Order: sequence, then C-alpha cells, then structure tokens
Amino acid sequence: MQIFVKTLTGKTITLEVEPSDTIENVKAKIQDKEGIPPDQQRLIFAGKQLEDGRTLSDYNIQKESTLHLVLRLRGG
Amino acid sequence: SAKACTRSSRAGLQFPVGRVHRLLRKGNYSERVGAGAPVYLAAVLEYLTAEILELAGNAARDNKKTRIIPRHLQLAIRNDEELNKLLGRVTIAQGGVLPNIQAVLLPKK
Amino acid sequence: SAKACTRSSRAGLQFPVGRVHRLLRKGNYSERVGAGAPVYLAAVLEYLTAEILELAGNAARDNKKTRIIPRHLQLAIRNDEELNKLLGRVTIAQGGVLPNIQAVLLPK
Amino acid sequence: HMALKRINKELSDLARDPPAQISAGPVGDDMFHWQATIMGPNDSPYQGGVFFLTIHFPTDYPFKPPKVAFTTRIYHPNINSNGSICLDILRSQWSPALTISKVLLSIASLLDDPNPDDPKVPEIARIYKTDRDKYNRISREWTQKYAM
Amino acid sequence: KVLRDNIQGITKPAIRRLARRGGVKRISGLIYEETRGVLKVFLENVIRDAVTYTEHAKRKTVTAMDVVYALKRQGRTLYGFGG
Amino acid sequence: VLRDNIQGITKPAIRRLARRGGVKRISGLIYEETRGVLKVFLENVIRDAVTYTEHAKRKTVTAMDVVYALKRQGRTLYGFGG
Amino acid sequence: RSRKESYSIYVYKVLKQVHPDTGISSKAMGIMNSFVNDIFERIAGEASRLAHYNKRSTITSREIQTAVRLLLPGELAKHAVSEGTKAVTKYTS
Amino acid sequence: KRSRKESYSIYVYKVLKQVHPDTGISSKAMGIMNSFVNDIFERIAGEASRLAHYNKRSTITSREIQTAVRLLLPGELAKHAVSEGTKAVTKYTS
Amino acid sequence: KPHRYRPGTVALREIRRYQKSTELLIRKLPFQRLVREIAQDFKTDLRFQSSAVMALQEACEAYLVGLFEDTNLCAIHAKRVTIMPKDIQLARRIRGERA
Amino acid sequence: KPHRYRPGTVALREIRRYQKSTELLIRKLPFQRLVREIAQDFKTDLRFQSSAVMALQEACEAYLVGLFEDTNLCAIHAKRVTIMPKDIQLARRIRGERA
Amino acid sequence: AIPSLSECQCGICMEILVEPVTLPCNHTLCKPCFQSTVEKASLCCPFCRRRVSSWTRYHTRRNSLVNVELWTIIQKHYPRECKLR
DNA sequence: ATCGGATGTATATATCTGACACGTGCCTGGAGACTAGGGAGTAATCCCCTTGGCGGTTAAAACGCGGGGGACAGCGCGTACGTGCGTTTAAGCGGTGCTAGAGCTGTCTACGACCAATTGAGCGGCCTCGGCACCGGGATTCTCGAT
DNA sequence: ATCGAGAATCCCGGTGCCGAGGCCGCTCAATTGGTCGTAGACAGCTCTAGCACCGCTTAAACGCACGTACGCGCTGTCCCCCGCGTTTTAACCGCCAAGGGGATTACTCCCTAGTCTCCAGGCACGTGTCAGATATATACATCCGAT
Ligand SMILES: [Zn+2]
Ligand SMILES: [Zn+2]
Repeated sequence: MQIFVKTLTGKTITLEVEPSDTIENVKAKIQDKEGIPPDQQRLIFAGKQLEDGRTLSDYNIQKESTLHLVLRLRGG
Repeated sequence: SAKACTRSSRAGLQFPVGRVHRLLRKGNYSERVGAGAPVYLAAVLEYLTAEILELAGNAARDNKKTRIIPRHLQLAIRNDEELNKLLGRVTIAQGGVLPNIQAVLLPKK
Repeated sequence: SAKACTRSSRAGLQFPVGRVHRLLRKGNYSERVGAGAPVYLAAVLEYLTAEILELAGNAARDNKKTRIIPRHLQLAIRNDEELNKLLGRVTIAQGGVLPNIQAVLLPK
Repeated sequence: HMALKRINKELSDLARDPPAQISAGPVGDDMFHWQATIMGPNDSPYQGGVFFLTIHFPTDYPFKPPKVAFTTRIYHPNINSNGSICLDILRSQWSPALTISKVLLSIASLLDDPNPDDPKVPEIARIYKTDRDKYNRISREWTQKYAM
Repeated sequence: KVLRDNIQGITKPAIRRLARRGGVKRISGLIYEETRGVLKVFLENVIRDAVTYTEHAKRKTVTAMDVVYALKRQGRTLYGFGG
Repeated sequence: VLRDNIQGITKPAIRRLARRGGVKRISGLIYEETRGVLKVFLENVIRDAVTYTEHAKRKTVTAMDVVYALKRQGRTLYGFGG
Repeated sequence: RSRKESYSIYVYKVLKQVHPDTGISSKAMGIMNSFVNDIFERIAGEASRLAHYNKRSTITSREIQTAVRLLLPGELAKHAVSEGTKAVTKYTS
Repeated sequence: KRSRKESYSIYVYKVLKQVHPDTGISSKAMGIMNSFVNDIFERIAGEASRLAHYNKRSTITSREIQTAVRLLLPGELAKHAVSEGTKAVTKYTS
Repeated sequence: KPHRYRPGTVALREIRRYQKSTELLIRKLPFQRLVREIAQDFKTDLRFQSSAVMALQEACEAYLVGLFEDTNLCAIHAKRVTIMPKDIQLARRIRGERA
Repeated sequence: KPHRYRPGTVALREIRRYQKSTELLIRKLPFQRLVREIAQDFKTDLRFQSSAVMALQEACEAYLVGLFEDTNLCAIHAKRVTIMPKDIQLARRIRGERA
Repeated sequence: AIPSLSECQCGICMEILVEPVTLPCNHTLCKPCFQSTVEKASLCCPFCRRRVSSWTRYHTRRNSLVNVELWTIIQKHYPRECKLR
C-alpha cells in the first residue's frame, strides 16, 4: 500500500507497505530498495518515534501518509 | 505657655487640637506632622467659622428670628464679597437665591 | 507567567512596572500598595500614550513631515472627540488652534 | 469547539505538507498534547544532535499561544538548560494569524545564530560573545553527549 | 416593572416656576424641550458616577454619600447631606 | 523703578491675537478692555508664583513655580516640566 | 452601635461666644460641619502638596501658613494668618 | 556632574517605535508627552487614594485603580483602558 | 369689565414671590420615578435612600436656576425679553458644558 | 488707478494665515518689562528665569485667544460682526471669572 | 465579479463569514472573530500588525463596524449557511 | 394727573406642637513620661546663568487720508404668549405589612512591609550626519472693476 | 449670467546647518530571597428602613378663549474702522563682562514617632418646654380704567 517517507535531505519516496507490517519489516523493505542501514535510521510520525516491537496495524496510520526519517551518525 | 491645661484650652482655641493632630497624622498627607501645624489649622478653622456665624446671626436678627436656618446662611454668604468668592462653587441646600430683577424688565413709566 | 524575567516583560509592557510601583509606594497615597496595582496602572498609561502617538504620527505624515512637533500633538488631541474631552482644560505650548471660521463672516 | 476544527486543519495541513528538517505530531490521543523534533542547521555546531520539544495547547486558540518546553538540555545563549524560553514572537508578538509552523521555523532559524540582545542567561551569552571557538566546542560536545 | 416617558413628568408649570425663580419674565414656547434634554443629560452624568461609586463598594443601595461624592467630583460641591 | 508699561501691548498685537481668535471687525474700544483683563490675569498668576518662590526661601521665579501656579488656577500648562 | 465624630460642640461654643442669644437648627448645623470638613481638606491637601514639592517630609506651621495664603482671598487671608500666628505664639510659650 | 533626573523619554520612544517604525519625535514634543504622562498618572493615583479612603481601607489594590480609570476617562476610552489593564494583569499573574 | 392686569405685571409678582421662598419647585414623585428609570437603565435591581433622591433633586434645581440666570443674561444682551433655545445653547457653549 | 481690495477681504486672509502658524504674537521685551513691573509690587528686587517668562507669555496668549473666540461668538449671537466691550464683559460674566 | 464560498471563509475561523467587518487595511473578518481578537489578542491587525484602536473607537460609538455590502452579498448568496449557524 | 374700585400684600393675635437645649452613663480616644534616630538647620564652596551694556539693521509700529460698509434708530405687521376660568388628574398624606440588605462580630489565613547582597537598566556626556529651514524662480489660484 | 489684469499662494530645486539618534562608562536602584505581624475575606447574626399596597383629599395641572405687545423684517442715515502709503522708533541679534545666588556636601543636634498607662470629653439616649408655623381677622400699598 503506497506510503510516503521523507528523509532529512528533503527527498520523499513511495513504498508499498501493508498495515500488518512491523517497523522492522519497513526497515527491511528500505534496505531492499536503497540499502541505507537501519541502525542510523529513526522513523518519526505523530510526534512519536516508531518502535520495531509494535506492528503498523495498531499504529492507526491511514493511506498516503508521510513519515520522517532522521539519520543518527554513529561517530563524531 | 505653662504646659498645665489641655492643649485646646492652652492655646485659647475653641476648636479641638488633638483631633486635628490625629486627622493630619492619619489622613495620608505626609510622612510626618509638625507639632505646630494643628494649632495653626484649628485657629484658621475657628476664625472662618466665627466670621460665617457672625454674618448669619446678623442676617437672622434682621429677619426677626432667633434660630439660624440655611436661608440665613445663604444670605450671609452671598451678600458678603470675600466669602462669596471663597464659596463660589458650593450649593447650600434650601438656600434659595438672592433677590434681584434686571433693570430692563422693570415696568416703564 | 514564568519567573526569571524582568517585571516589565512579564506582562509584555514597555512602561516600567518597578518605577510605577516605587512612585505609588513613596507618593503619600496610601499606607499599603497592592502587588497588582502598578501593572494595571502602567498598562493604562502605556495605552494612553500609544493612543496619542498614533494620531500624532498620522498628522505628521499628513503634513509631509517625519518628526513629530507640538502642532501635530495639538491637532491630534483636538481632532478626537474623546481626547479633547479628557484634556479639556490644558494648554499645549507652541500648539496653535484648530482652523475655523464662522459661516456668517464668510463673503457672499 | 472551534479549537477542535482549528487543530484538525493544523494536523491536516502539517500532514499533507510536512516541513523539512522539522517533524511535529501529537503523542497523546488528545489533540492538545504535541511533540516536535528539530535537527540542527548545517551551518551550526549542532550537527549530529536532535532536540525534542513538548507542546501543550490552551483551551482557546489561536488567541493564546501554546506552551512549549525543551525535553533535553540545550547549551545556547537563548536557551537555558532548565527549559525556559525568552522569545518575543511567542508571547509579546503573538497574534491569531501565526501558526505553529511559523513559530517552529522561527525557532529553527534562531538555532542557527544566537541573539545576545536580550540574554536570558548572562554568563553563557558572555562566554559566547567573548569568542566563537570555545562556544562552538562546548556546544558540539554538549549536543553529542546529550542528544545522542 | 420598567418605566417609560417619565421625562414628561417634569411638567411645563414646574419649568415655569424654576425660570421665575431664576429671574425670567417672558418664556418662549420651545424652551421646555431643550430644558428637559439638558436636565436628562445632567442626571445621566451624575447618576453614572454615583452608581459607579456604589458598585465599587460591593453594595446594592445608592446612598447620599455616593451622590454627594459624585457631585464633588464633577465640581459642584453640595452641603447639608454629610461629608 | 518701572512705570507705564501696559502701553507695550500695542494695538497691532491685540489685532493679531483677535485675528487668531477668528474675528473680522474690531471696534476702537476693545484695546483698553483687553489691556485691563490682561493686567488682571498677570497679577493673579504672578501673585501665586511669587508666593511659591517666597515659601521655598528662593529669590528667582523658576518656571516650575509658574507651572504650578497655573495648575492651581485650573489652566494647567504642558511643555515646561510639570 | 457606632460612634461618629463631628464638630457640633465646638461650633455651638463659637456661636454662643459670638451671639449669646441666637440658636442654630439641625440643618444649619450639618451645613457648618460640611463646610468645616471641606475647608480642612482643602488646606491640608494644599499643604501636603507644597511640602512634597520642596522634597520635604513634614508639615510644619509655615506650610499651613503658605497654604492659607494661597487659598483664601486677600483680607481673609491676612486676618487668618494673623490669628494663626497669635495662636501658635501663645501655644509655644 | 549633575544629579540623576528621571523621565519617561526612553519608554515613550520605545512605544513610538511600535505604532510608527519610521517616525522620530522632537524634544519639545517629548517634554509635552512626559508632562502628559505625569499628569494622568497623578490624577489616577489621587482618585484611587481617595476612593480607597472613602471605604475605610488601607490598600490600593487593582480594583481601586480600575474604578478610578472608569471614573476619569470618558466612555470608549474607559472601556478600552479597562480591557487593556485587565489583560495585562491576567497575563502578569500567570 | 372684570379687572384683569396688563400682561406682564403678575409675572413680576411671581418673580418677587418665588425668589423669597426656598421650597423645591419640581414635584417629588415624578422626579423620583425619573431618577429610578435612569438608574435602572444603568444597573438593574437598584435601591435608593430617600436622602439620595433629595440630594439629586436639590442639585438639579440649583443647576437649572443658574442656567436660567445665564440664559436671561444672554437674552437681555441680545436686546430681547423672551428667552429662546438659542440663548440656552449659547450659555451652555460659553460655560464649556458642551462645547 | 491703484488696486485696492474691498474692505474686509484681507482680514479673512489674516485670519487664515494666523490660524495656520504657531509663533508668539506679542513682542518679547514689552511683555518681559510688563511682567517685571507687575511682579515688583508683591516683592521687591526679584529675579526671573527666561523659561518662566516664556511660560507666562504662552499662558497669557492662550487665555486671550480663548476669550476672543468667546467674544466673537457673543457678538455674532446679537446679529453683528463687530466685537464690542459689552461682548467681552458678557463672556467673562458667563464664564464667571469676575463674578 | 462574485466571489465563491472558497474565498468567502474566515481567514482565522475557516468558516463562512458571519457579519463581516472591514478593517482600514481592507481586511475582512467575522464579527465574533473580531470581538475575540479585541478582547484577548494584542489589539492589532493579525495580517498587517497595525493598531486599529483609533478606528475601533471612532466606529464603535456610531455603530459603523458593520459592512452592509459584503454582509448583504453573503446573506443573499448563501442564506442556508447563515441560517444554519 | 388723579380719582375710585379692587386686588393682593403686610400686620396683630390665639394656639399648640415637635424639635432644640440640656442632663446622664460611660468608654474609647486623648494626655503624660521616656527613648532612639533620622530629618533638617547651618556653614562652606563652586560655577551656572542672570543682569547689564554697546552697536547695527530693519521689521514693525505710528500716523494720516479716502470711503464704503455696517451699527443704530424709527415704523409697521401679526403672531405667539400672557391671563383668567372651568375641568380632569394624580401628588400628598395617613396607616399597615414584609423582608432584602446594611451593619456589626468572630477566625485566620495569605498578602504585603523590612531588611541585606548585588548586578544590570537607565542616565550623563560625545559625536555625527540627515531632515528641515531658507532662498530663488516659476506655476497656480482667488479677487475686483467692467463689461 | 462672464473676460482679463494684478496680486497672493503653492511647488520645486539647490544649499547649508544644528540637533536627534546612537554609542560608551558608570553608579545606584530594582531584584531576589526570607521572615513576620496583621487586613480583610468569609460565615453568621441582627434589625432598619426601603418597597409595596390601599383609601381619601384637594392642590396642581390641563385645555381653552381673548387680547396685546414684542420679534422681525424693512428702510434710511451717518460715521468710523479699514486698506494703503510714508515716516519714525526700538525689537532683535550678536557680543562682551561681572558676580549672585542656586546647587551640592559635611556635620551635628533635637523633634518626633513609637510604646505604655491612665482617665475624662464627648457621644448616644432620654426629657421638658417654647419658637415658630398656622388660622383668623384688619390696615394699607398698588394697579388699572378715565377723566
Ligand atoms: Zn474569524
Ligand atoms: Zn490587515
């Protein structure tokens, strides 16, 4: 199901994600499509950082929504 | 003075001196009140009252009465010249007005 | 409101709350002065000052000038029906008078 | 009431056009509670640090500005470690026309350059004014040790 | 329990008597309406301040002291009612 | 010693003041009455100003004294302190 | 009940001192009380202001004297000032 | 040097720099405005003092100043001043 | 045939009589009703001490008498004997009551 | 042959010009000498500050201008266009200055 | 020549304009919106940040706040929207 | 210039009543003695500014003359207002009943005054550059004698 | 109804100057923190007088008719401010020079507020009686029509 995700660089991309997918499933799909490592990645929506321990079904996210991605530079 | 009699009697002042001092102290006028101010103020008040009462008594006597009434007070205040200027804004209750008719309105010969 | 900021900025004024409080306390008005009185007084004073200044600046702009002069103050005060009533018995030096001519004196 | 419709429009127009470098959304199920995440500007010593802001909305909007507070300690002449804010647009220059997007972008702009005209905390502003390098180093290590 | 058109209670003979006390010999026919308007304006001015004075003190009945204080504020001191 | 100075208020000056007031025709007897009322007003203000100066044990009529005398008389003035 | 103060006895004493036979009614008595209070407030307020102007903090006799000079018209001012001076001279010794 | 004499010059200037960002004010107008502010302040404070005294009190709270403002100013000005002051005090108190 | 005075003299007699008395010329209950109406127009559910009503009536009577004095002065200045509303307006404007 | 204005058409020009400016009208040294002469009666050998004299001049000018406005109104009320001493006296009496 | 309902909504309330008032800066606002701003806001135009206290005082006494043209246009174009409120 | 009605006003006498002048109990505010400290009087010094004077130049005041516009006096008109009388209306007075609200008293709790350390807001002094005063030439617009 | 000449007023451009706005050093007043005595907010009780109603006078208001005298418009006369040109006077500006007294500082002393104790001066309440208001009946001043 199409979903928008936008990084800190201002680029927004579309990914197919069913509501039953976990956050780690979305991270694995992100690895499949670009491969940016998930450890530096954090997902933000509704002022809350997404947790891999909760499926997107209970997160109550509708269609065509936009998520935020923040990169955590390991080092510096 | 001899510092023997009451302050009102000490200065020969009929108006009270202690009450004036208390009013000056607790009237929010100044941080301090001098020891000579209340005597002066009470003297001024008594003199003014004496003048007004003398004029009112004369006016009542000329009217064949022995009881001062507000009409006599208004006559005494208005007929004088200094007291008219001092009290030119006040309104005496039941005081009436002075009797005057403009010279023009009087009948022709 | 939060503390740790100056009193004049706590309620967002420009007039000094502290100076007004000191003037009320040491001015022989009452034995005790409340803590909310100076703020309210400063608010009223600032509002009146801004109300005068707005009309003064409008008159100055009308006169093709950029520096407010007492004539502008007199024009602003006299042209307002409510400020004129408030400042009824005051004389503003170097102010002049409003321009008026009785309709009877005008030529045929 | 009307505030409900205003908040609905605000969430809708934040959702359709998410701001760049700032992400805001309601943590609580109620609409009044809100959270914002801000990432430091590129030309700043705040690289590698993300800051979280808690927002509480008044019963009446937009006539009354919403309260905001820093969750994490920030070293900046404008921002104390306690979390208070010294900003004119939030309270003094607040008007109904302002939106949450405008105030958050104003805060983001403030993060780029310190303002010593009205220093809430005097010693940190004085240290920053004395030399830029020491302030840059302390800010970098502070945002590295706390934010991450 | 509201009231209407009570200003007409100031009857023409009353204004005539007031003028005669003032010292007036001949009265035009249009004086009465102007006098009623003037009296109404003065009453409004005094009553507004009197009601404000009695409202500040958290009371419900306007008293003589309030009226005399309003009159003194407007510049017309009144004697014979206390204060 | 000074004397005969009310004549310093010339006819043109009174005409100019009246023109500012907004009058068209001025009779020939207005000037004397104007000089009289002006003299009365000056006496009234100067008395209070001089008394205020005397109380403060000073010897110069400061602008402040004139300002407070005018305020006492009911014609308060702006632009000289206050 | 409560006790309210007034200048009744003093004014009556002055009246008997100036006119041993005439009497005064109630309305004139209240009028005299109001007049005394009004004059007292005027003089005291003017004296307080005048004392404040010179950066003083006390109301001596001369402040009241100058306030009397300011307020009352000429002849009354002179007579009242003379009477007050005599009263204070008698009191102080 | 001389003694430190106070005035409302900087405050009036700051207020002026809000309504009209690009309009200066002369010195004579500044003195006139200073005198006006002093006059209005003294009027309001004196009326509040008398009003508090009439009720056998000892404190000039905000209510006395509010009633003094209501009495002194004409209708619309009184309403606007009361509104401004109430807003300022309720902002200050919290 | 019946004896009637020439118009004008009994007005002078009334002037002489009414300038000596000191009663209240306006009636009591109509004035009380008017003041109650104005007060209730200001603030509802108000009560009046009788002294307050008497003081208000005295003040109004004194003010009106003074205004009529000045109005007659203006009318005589205009070379007339009949006071007209323009005279009241001029007197009020000079006094500064309405400007 | 010489061009002469109709009588009364340049007085309006003077009114228009003087109501537009703010400068002082009376001369300065005559006013200062008059003030000194009036003041030396109350107390001898007094001294004056220039600010005090300027303030006195401003107050007197404003008072006279107001009095002349009132006089003009009183004169026009009597169907005239010329001010006369009786107009000034009537205006002063109504204002209550001389009582 | 005729504005639609899309441009007819309040810029601060996002609802159909009810009893519009026109500011000196040619800005239109709904009457309850204006009352709330004058009671609680900083007494300035939300869009232009210019004081309207003088204009407000001048127009309050004569009850000149209302704008007849825009009010008539709105009440005739969308009577249902006005009536339902 | 009065003279006689006819009216209203001023004067003398009985009377009776409610407000005024006085007496009494008492309690709260005024009087007396003592102490501490800050406000004010007094002396000395500095320098700001107030008075006084001299010389030039020129805007302003003083004077005189022609005359046209306005102030003032007299006349005539009719319309509004004064004066008296009969009639309708509500103020004024008395008596009663009720309760909302003014006024007084007891608790105590939170607001405000006092005091010490201190640091930044705001005041005194300097300096500079731009808005405004001013001069010179020109375009525009009321004004009046003549049609 | 208008045309045109002479004069006052407004616009525009260039030049110069002084004072308004911004900056810096600094000294003192506002800030902050803590403590302590009391002002008034509140709950409760009393009891005063303000509100409402009802019935009976008769005093005041109301409508009407008749007459008359005063406002207002009009016309005529004369005289006095006004506009303008010429001459005389001192206002005004700049300059110099002295010293008078206003403003500030340091020191000392004595006047007053604060505290406690004690007592009598005046305040609320009650009571007797006479000053003045009211009713009744004469004496006289004044107005008006007419000789
Ligand atoms: Zn709205
Ligand atoms: Zn706008």
